[PDB]
Amino acid sequence: MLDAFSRVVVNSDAKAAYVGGSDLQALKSFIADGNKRLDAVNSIVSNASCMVSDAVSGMICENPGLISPGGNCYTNRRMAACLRDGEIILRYVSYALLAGDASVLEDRCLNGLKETYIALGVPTNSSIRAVSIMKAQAVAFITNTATERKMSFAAGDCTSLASEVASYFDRVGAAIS
Amino acid sequence: MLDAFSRVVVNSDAKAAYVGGSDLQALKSFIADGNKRLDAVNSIVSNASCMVSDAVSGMICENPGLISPGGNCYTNRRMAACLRDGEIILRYVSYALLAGDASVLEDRCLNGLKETYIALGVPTNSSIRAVSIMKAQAVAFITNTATERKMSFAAGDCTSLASEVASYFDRVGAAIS
Amino acid sequence: MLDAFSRVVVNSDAKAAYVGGSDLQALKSFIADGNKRLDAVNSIVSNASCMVSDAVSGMICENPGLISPGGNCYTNRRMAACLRDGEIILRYVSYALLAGDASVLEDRCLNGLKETYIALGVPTNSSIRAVSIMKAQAVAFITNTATERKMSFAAGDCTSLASEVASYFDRVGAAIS
Amino acid sequence: MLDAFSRVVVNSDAKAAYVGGSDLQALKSFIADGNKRLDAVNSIVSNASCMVSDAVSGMICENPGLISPGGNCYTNRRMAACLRDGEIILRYVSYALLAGDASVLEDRCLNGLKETYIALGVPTNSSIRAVSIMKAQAVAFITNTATERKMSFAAGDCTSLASEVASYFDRVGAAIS
Amino acid sequence: ALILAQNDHQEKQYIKYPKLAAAALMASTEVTRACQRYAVPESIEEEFLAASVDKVNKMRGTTASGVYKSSCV
Amino acid sequence: MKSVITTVVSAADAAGRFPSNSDLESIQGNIQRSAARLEAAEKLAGNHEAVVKEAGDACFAKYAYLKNPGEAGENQEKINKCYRDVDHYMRLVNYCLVVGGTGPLDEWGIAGAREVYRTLNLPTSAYVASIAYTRDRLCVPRDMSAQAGVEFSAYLDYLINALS
Amino acid sequence: MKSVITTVVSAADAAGRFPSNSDLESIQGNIQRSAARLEAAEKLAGNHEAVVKEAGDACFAKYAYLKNPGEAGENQEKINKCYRDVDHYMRLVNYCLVVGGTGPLDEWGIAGAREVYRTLNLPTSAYVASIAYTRDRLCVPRDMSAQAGVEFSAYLDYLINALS
Amino acid sequence: QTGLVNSKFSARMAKKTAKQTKNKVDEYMARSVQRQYKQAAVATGVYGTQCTEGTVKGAAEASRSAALSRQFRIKQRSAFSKAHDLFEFRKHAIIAAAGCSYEEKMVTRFPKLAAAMVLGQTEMMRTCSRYVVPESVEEEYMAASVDKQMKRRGAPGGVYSLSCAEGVAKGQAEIARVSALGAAYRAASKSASAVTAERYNSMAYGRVHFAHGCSYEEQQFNKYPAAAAAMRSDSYGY
Ligand SMILES: *C(=C)C1=C(C)[C@@H](Cc2[nH]c(/C=C3N=C(/C=C4\NC(=O)[C@H](C)[C@H]4CC)C(C)=C\3CCC(=O)O)c(CCC(=O)O)c2C)NC1=O
Ligand SMILES: *[C@@H](C)C1=C(C)C(=O)N[C@H]1Cc1[nH]c(/C=C2\N=C(C[C@H]3NC(=O)C(CC)=C3C)C(C)=C2CCC(=O)O)c(CCC(=O)O)c1C
Ligand SMILES: *[C@@H](C)[C@H]1/C(=C/C2=NC(=C\c3[nH]c(C[C@H]4NC(=O)C(C=C)=C4C)c(C)c3CCC(=O)O)/C(CCC(=O)O)=C2C)NC(=O)[C@@H]1C
Ligand SMILES: *[C@H](C)[C@H]1/C(=C/C2=NC(=C\c3[nH]c(C[C@H]4NC(=O)C(C=C)=C4C)c(C)c3CCC(=O)O)/C(CCC(=O)O)=C2C)NC(=O)[C@@H]1C
Ligand SMILES: *[C@H](C)[C@H]1/C(=C/C2=NC(=C\c3[nH]c(C[C@H]4NC(=O)C(C=C)=C4C)c(C)c3CCC(=O)O)/C(CCC(=O)O)=C2C)NC(=O)[C@@H]1C
Ligand SMILES: *[C@H](C)[C@H]1/C(=C/C2=NC(=C\c3[nH]c(C[C@H]4NC(=O)C(C=C)=C4C)c(C)c3CCC(=O)O)/C(CCC(=O)O)=C2C)NC(=O)[C@@H]1C
Ligand SMILES: *[C@H](C)[C@H]1/C(=C/C2=NC(=C\c3[nH]c(C[C@H]4NC(=O)C(C=C)=C4C)c(C)c3CCC(=O)O)/C(CCC(=O)O)=C2C)NC(=O)[C@@H]1C
Ligand SMILES: C=CC1=C(C)[C@@H](Cc2[nH]c(/C=C3N=C(/C=C4\NC(=O)[C@H](C)[C@H]4CC)C(C)=C\3CCC(=O)O)c(CCC(=O)O)c2C)NC1=O
Ligand SMILES: C=CC1=C(C)[C@@H](Cc2[nH]c(/C=C3N=C(/C=C4\NC(=O)[C@H](C)[C@H]4CC)C(C)=C\3CCC(=O)O)c(CCC(=O)O)c2C)NC1=O
Ligand SMILES: C=CC1=C(C)[C@@H](Cc2[nH]c(/C=C3N=C(/C=C4\NC(=O)[C@H](C)[C@H]4CC)C(C)=C\3CCC(=O)O)c(CCC(=O)O)c2C)NC1=O
Ligand SMILES: C=CC1=C(C)[C@@H](Cc2[nH]c(/C=C3N=C(/C=C4\NC(=O)[C@H](C)[C@H]4CC)C(C)=C\3CCC(=O)O)c(CCC(=O)O)c2C)NC1=O
Ligand SMILES: C=CC1=C(C)[C@@H](Cc2[nH]c(/C=C3N=C(/C=C4\NC(=O)[C@H](C)[C@H]4CC)C(C)=C\3CCC(=O)O)c(CCC(=O)O)c2C)NC1=O
Ligand SMILES: C=CC1=C(C)[C@@H](Cc2[nH]c(/C=C3N=C(/C=C4\NC(=O)[C@H](C)[C@H]4CC)C(C)=C\3CCC(=O)O)c(CCC(=O)O)c2C)NC1=O
Ligand SMILES: C=CC1=C(C)[C@@H](Cc2[nH]c(/C=C3N=C(/C=C4\NC(=O)[C@H](C)[C@H]4CC)C(C)=C\3CCC(=O)O)c(CCC(=O)O)c2C)NC1=O
Repeated sequence: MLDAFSRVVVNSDAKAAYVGGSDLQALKSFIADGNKRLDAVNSIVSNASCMVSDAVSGMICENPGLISPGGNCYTNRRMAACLRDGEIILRYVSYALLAGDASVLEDRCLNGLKETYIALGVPTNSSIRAVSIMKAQAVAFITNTATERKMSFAAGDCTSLASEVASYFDRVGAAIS
Repeated sequence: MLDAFSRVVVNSDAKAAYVGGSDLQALKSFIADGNKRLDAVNSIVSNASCMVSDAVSGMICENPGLISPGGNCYTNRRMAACLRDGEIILRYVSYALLAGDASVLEDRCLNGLKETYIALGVPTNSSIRAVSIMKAQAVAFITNTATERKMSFAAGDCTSLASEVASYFDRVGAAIS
Repeated sequence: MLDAFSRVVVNSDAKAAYVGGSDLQALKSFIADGNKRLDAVNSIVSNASCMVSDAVSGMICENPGLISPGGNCYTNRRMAACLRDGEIILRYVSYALLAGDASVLEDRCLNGLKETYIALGVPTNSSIRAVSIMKAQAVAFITNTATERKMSFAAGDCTSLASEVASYFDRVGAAIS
Repeated sequence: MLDAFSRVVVNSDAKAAYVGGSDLQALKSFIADGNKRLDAVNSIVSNASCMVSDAVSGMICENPGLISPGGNCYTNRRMAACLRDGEIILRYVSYALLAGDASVLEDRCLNGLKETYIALGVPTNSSIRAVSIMKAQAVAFITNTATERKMSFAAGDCTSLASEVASYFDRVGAAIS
Repeated sequence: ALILAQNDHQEKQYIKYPKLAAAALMASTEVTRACQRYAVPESIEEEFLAASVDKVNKMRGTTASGVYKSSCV
Repeated sequence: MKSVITTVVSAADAAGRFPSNSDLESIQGNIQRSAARLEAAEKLAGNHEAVVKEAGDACFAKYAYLKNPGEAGENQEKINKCYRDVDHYMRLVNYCLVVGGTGPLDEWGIAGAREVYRTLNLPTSAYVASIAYTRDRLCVPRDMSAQAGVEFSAYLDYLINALS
Repeated sequence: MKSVITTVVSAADAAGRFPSNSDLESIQGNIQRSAARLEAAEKLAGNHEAVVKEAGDACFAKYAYLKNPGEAGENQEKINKCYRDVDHYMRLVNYCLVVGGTGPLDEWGIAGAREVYRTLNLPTSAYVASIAYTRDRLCVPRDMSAQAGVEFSAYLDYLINALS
Repeated sequence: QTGLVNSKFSARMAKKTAKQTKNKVDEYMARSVQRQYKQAAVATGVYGTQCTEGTVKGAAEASRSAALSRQFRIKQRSAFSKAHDLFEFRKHAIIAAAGCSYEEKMVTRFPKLAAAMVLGQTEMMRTCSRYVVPESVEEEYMAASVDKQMKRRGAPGGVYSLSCAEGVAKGQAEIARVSALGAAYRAASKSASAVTAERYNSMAYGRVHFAHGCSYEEQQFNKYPAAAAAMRSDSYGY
């Protein structure tokens, strides 16, 4: 994979230039809030197994056709697989939030997953909603406005990292659409 | 197109034999009850408009998540595009009942209906329920056993055509799955 | 296509909520800062023909293998197409910056652009360089740091719109990769 | 496997006690010499290519019997494997210096190796003279007392790190001889 | 032809001369091969999606009563 | 064990390479963060008999149904076996503060837990109330330091996410 | 690429597991020692044209036989390609001064380099004199800071350790 | 003309589309990786001891016709079992092609490349279940315990799959006996230098493909590498 450090390397490799002092100030500011990246992604992984139960059951109670007989979440093998990929997508978004770039997302998770859900009969219109509920939950845990659990963080601003994960779940939602 | 008179004539053309009276025994029996079959097809066509309203609204009341957002019959364009193909299936099994052979069905309506419903995201498990209620509505109209509107008919047995039209509806069901 | 107003409507349609007072804050500031968006598009579309020649002359002088005999920018039949696709992308990015959403960019242009440039033999690792020069010009013309032409603007800040068009050329860069 | 931080866990799990103030003096000192330890591994990763050639040719200058026909350095295939496994045990002791314990040696190097070397026709007398000569090459790099190559470092005593690798080499040179 | 004409001289010529605008559509769908006779579906689910609108297109090849018109022969 | 040290040696053994400066800089994270993850080490080890008693009954306060017969809290030696299990777990949480990673919890408490608790009729939701009561009773400047309270709670809700 | 991040994100993906507190701890090492190699980067990037003027002729200092006819450095434009050749390797070690691993080396500088030099007759045993000349040409308070020199020299003799 | 669903007489769009060319590039990397993984077996001019078909003149040709029917049964898989074969071979090849991002890049595109590498990389460092003969019944009962759990997805719900099946014709399965009985002897009568290269590579195979930092699973693999070489991917139902 790559990260936010190696993203400006392979962009400068295309022009074969040394990364001087001019373009590293995007990464000089990145290591200044490297504690903030760890203080944001720790809120996700501590509530990771409770976010996918908050999202799949939020998908069922908004769209009850999946638990109809014959439907995509009716056989108890199938609900076990739907909760299996709830924590795979939440792993790979938190991989990309930790690395700072989404380059781990469209080669190990999002690569071929659109045609896989088409070939399995997975309803992708309700599968956006299971991702978008995780988008509203990861943006609540990072700015600590989650209305059942608050954590202990130093005061400041984290809207720059609230949109870092909000642009990653929508990268998942645009690739399987 | 291969109808019931022309299904047997390509079987004899696989061996180049003259079709004889050992093989017209299936055909002269078929032309003898042809007044019953024309009494059978007319009972479907004269109730054909509400029969797809009897079935697609039967599909919604069994599974209310199709009209839910994220369902594939949610919006008013899509319910119009489901009632449009509610009646194409009933049009193409009245084409196979009048022709006495399902080789107008497997090539002019279902040659590629499997991958069409896959690539559009149409759920396969609910289109079985859209067509199986029309299976139970055919055999109530063939056998004159409709509990809300019975039609006037000449007396006699008609149990073969009810088995034939039910053997057309499962070929719709076994291909779109 | 969809635009920036229709992006939050189809997000509010999947949950079937009304457009409330919390999701309209992204739009009611999109109006007031959208008067700088018309000043952002008009700096790009005024310099449109000389931007696409700035890029592919930068592509030939960095990759001189395209003007090789048999190369992928050898003839004037091929060089007219490389100046054509250089300005198809800048036409569609200027639709994406003007609408504020990337929806019009990646359904008329980018869906199928990857396997097209495989099937023609267009080199990916130099067309990445060609669109990245057009990335570097659009982030120069919007904040008016283009070093041989300044344009008249009211004083203020446009690093939100400078990052939005920088988020659109790498969507082309993620498509053809 | 184990390490140094995991050794005080399994020493405390050997009686199911806790890890309190009794066992922490070896571990609160371990972070203080961690910058000595990370500078010791950086010394040994710098020069691994010659110090296997210092060892496998110093084995030659005291024992030329393997270049004698029928030995173990007569074949150019076999002389690669004496160079390939001269550095694997050097790679495993540099693993052990980073781990603070020789736990990776008794499963990935030591166990099986005596039963290996009987089935190859390995001279066991060549085993002890190879490791003990590069033992003195190892501590010359650690204590910076290498008499044809010097290095820049931070000042302080380092014989505790020289004795820790001296407790590793007599393990692997014992059982396979 | 009014919505593929570029300038207002061309859309004035398409209004006064109705036989010109018929072969103007036959100009644009031959220089850009957007006919059915050049349509190659890449897959079987796109072959069936082509046939979903040909059966609507054959429905104007007959009249509203059901008699075959002279346009499709 | 899975620790900071044990990951990068297995990554270099997978590549067949010496520990380079990517692996060398991982142990640099055990220099600044091990001053705070070991600050909460002896606070648990010096007070392990206090946390087990007034959180082990908080299992039984939320679930008082176990005192009926047929259940797990039906006699006193079963309750004496019950306080041993959360004393086992907070020993393992202290074992993972001193190791840096989540090794001793994974190798000794979580692996195989989902097979024993289903057959022996032991509710894992009754386990998780005793674990999670220690999380929100924890005061940030009083029980330990500020960064140690983030560190000790982060290993605590991993076990909640392990059992659920 | 091998980095500090890209090892532990690939190591945790081997078991399909979440980023544990071990994995956030390795990122903390890539902040404090990141600024040590960062001020070595643009100081190398601001002075890259003067190192290759001293590292170029150093390969022809102790091996002056390259300009003999019959070898692969006989004409002037191959020496200009030889000056181009070391500037790629000094661009690659500028990249690992940013990413903190050996990522842009082991796939872009060593992978295939053992076979393109054996097939085009360029001596690797003489090529490593150009890089190792720059190793002891390092004045640790005059070039840059002190702790940049303990890792910038470590990347260079890694490249000595990779070709030979 | 219109489409084939209404009033036509011959099947059309016989043209090399994008998916056929994607299958055509992926078959060609399968004939390159299986070329390159056979280069370690036949490294000198002679064919090795383990590149053999059979012993009986009718049994060497029966190895191909079994394997030509074996590759049809991977094609005959269900849509759920194809997709679970798709991503699991993606995961086991990044563990195989470990240290390179370019070698990781190629397998994520090409899907039959993933089946070609992780079958051949198992047979390059000989971590297969056929090539290992355990030295005693101590190591054998460790090896006989693990593969019965690997046979536990040959019957997922107690009914057999097609992937575990070896008999395709009348009198077919008896050649499948004696081909593996001769393979068990040739692995036992292999060279002494190769068999201790087998145990060390198989115990290095299981610690990175299935252990993943577990101290217990690495300890049994270092004690019993014969059980490590019986460990395979779970996409193989057998
Ligand atoms: C049914 C129709 C229905 C639900 C079920 C429920 C699901 C839901 N919840 C949110 C918002 C949040 N969900 C969160 C998840 C959890 N809360 C917790 O504290 C734990 C960790 C976890 C459950 C185990 C969180 C943190 C939020 C944010 C607010 C907060 O502080 O709790 C949504 C999103 C709503 C939206 O999209 O606007 C949904 C669907 N809600 C239901 O309506
Ligand atoms: C699927 C992987 C299997 C499991 C699990 C299993 O126990 N056996 C596999 C399938 C299977 N095969 C049979 C019947 C036969 N199997 C034979 C193969 C054996 N012969 C060999 O040379 C080897 C390699 C060591 C093996 C395993 C043979 C021969 C037969 C008999 C065929 C015949 O005589 O016609 C069965 C049992 C079902 C049955 O009807 O016998 C199963 C489950
Ligand atoms: C926005 C997401 C949050 C918020 C974040 C902040 N966190 C700040 C500091 C901070 N966080 C940590 C812990 C972090 N470092 C690690 O090494 C690991 C795990 C291994 C973690 C989780 C540390 C060490 C620090 C530095 C200060 C301290 O010692 O506690 C922070 C202050 C800026 C800074 O100093 O870095 C902010 C703003 N705060 C918020 O208000 C929202 C909710
Ligand atoms: C759950 C929120 C969804 C849903 C999910 C289902 N997925 C099913 C199978 C399946 N899921 C994935 C996704 C995941 N696994 C991976 O390995 C990776 C990437 C590395 C990802 C993203 C895959 C690949 C598969 C196919 C393999 C398999 O079957 O395990 C599934 C079962 C279908 C069936 O049994 O026929 C379901 C139900 N479906 C839903 O309704 C919501 C939207
Ligand atoms: C309703 C009971 C179904 C359902 C139907 C939908 N079909 C949609 C499009 C569509 N439907 C067909 C079926 C039919 N029309 C034909 O012309 C032929 C063959 C000659 C058949 C069998 C086709 C081919 C198509 C694609 C072409 C088209 O647009 O008509 C559709 C619209 C989806 C959308 O707008 O995105 C719906 C909703 N879907 C259901 O959920 C139930 C099971
Ligand atoms: C220049 C930046 C490239 C390059 C371009 C070439 N493109 C060639 C054909 C071609 N290009 C496109 C892309 C573009 N045209 C469109 O109409 C649309 C979407 C509306 C897009 C994105 C298309 C579709 C085609 C096929 C149509 C055609 O025949 O022109 C082309 C000709 C190849 C040849 O003649 O052999 C070239 C040279 N190629 C390059 O090397 C640079 C990177
Ligand atoms: C004895 C084996 C050696 C020797 C070792 C010492 N090293 C000392 C300090 C030191 N080394 C480093 C760099 C190292 N730490 C890291 O985190 C990384 C990579 C990420 C590396 C390469 C640092 C940062 C330090 C601390 C001082 C500084 O900032 O430079 C040292 C001083 C004692 C101590 O710091 O505890 C010693 C004795 N020195 C020798 O002379 C022999 C050869
Ligand atoms: C939730 C909504 C909902 C529905 C729409 C129906 C759908 C429906 N209809 C029938 C069953 C039937 N449906 C019809 C169809 C019709 N009947 C007529 O008299 C007309 C001619 C025509 C509508 C125009 C017929 C003829 C039968 C057979 C029984 C009968 O009505 O005589 C059946 C199977 C037997 C049954 O349970 O009734 C079902 C599920 N049921 C529901 O629960
Ligand atoms: C070898 C050939 C070669 C070239 C032709 C130039 C082309 C060129 N210009 C720019 C960089 C740029 N190029 C332009 C383009 C233009 N400037 C204008 O004012 C006009 C509108 C338009 C020329 C008609 C602009 C606006 C920038 C940003 C900086 C600036 O000019 O202020 C870049 C990207 C940055 C870089 O890689 O250096 C390149 C490749 N450079 C080369 O190496
Ligand atoms: C028979 C043939 C023969 C040789 C090939 C050499 C090889 C050799 N070198 C050393 C001894 C050593 N060998 C090395 C290795 C090296 N030294 C360096 O400066 C480089 C970094 C690196 C070469 C790449 C080191 C560091 C020592 C310790 C002493 C020192 O060099 O300062 C020893 C041990 C001496 C002893 O203890 O008796 C031997 C046998 N000597 C021989 O008798
Ligand atoms: C003959 C020797 C022998 C072994 C070496 C193991 C190896 C092994 N583990 C698992 C099965 C498993 N292995 C683990 C791994 C672990 N579980 C933990 O508690 C740790 C964290 C980690 C060990 C380091 C897990 C979580 C499962 C269950 C999920 C799975 O199937 O992978 C399986 C599949 C069949 C089964 O469930 O048994 C096998 C063969 N089993 C054996 O029979
Ligand atoms: C290793 C972790 C660690 C701890 C948990 C504490 C140890 C500790 N202190 C208290 C005890 C206490 N803890 C608090 C603190 C608080 N109570 C509140 O209502 C506030 C929310 C919060 C202040 C921030 C108070 C006020 C008491 C005394 C009252 C009580 O809980 O019995 C208790 C429970 C009752 C007891 O046994 O005394 C424990 C286990 N020290 C440590 O080193
Ligand atoms: C069809 C696609 C395709 C690939 C993706 C590669 C993958 C690949 N590489 C090698 C073989 C090799 N692969 C490498 C490459 C690397 N080793 C490293 O240590 C670096 C991290 C990495 C560069 C990124 C090297 C150096 C060899 C030869 C020695 C070895 O096997 O390690 C082999 C075995 C053949 C042999 O033994 O030579 C295969 C299948 N080859 C292909 O045909
Ligand atoms: C890389 C070099 C390379 C080779 C030398 C050949 C290796 C090879 N594979 C098979 C033949 C086979 N090889 C396998 C593969 C396996 N069986 C298992 O149990 C494991 C899961 C997996 C790796 C050992 C299978 C399933 C067959 C067909 C059935 C069989 O004969 O075993 C045969 C025919 C002889 C026989 O086994 O009966 C040969 C020579 N293939 C190669 O790719």
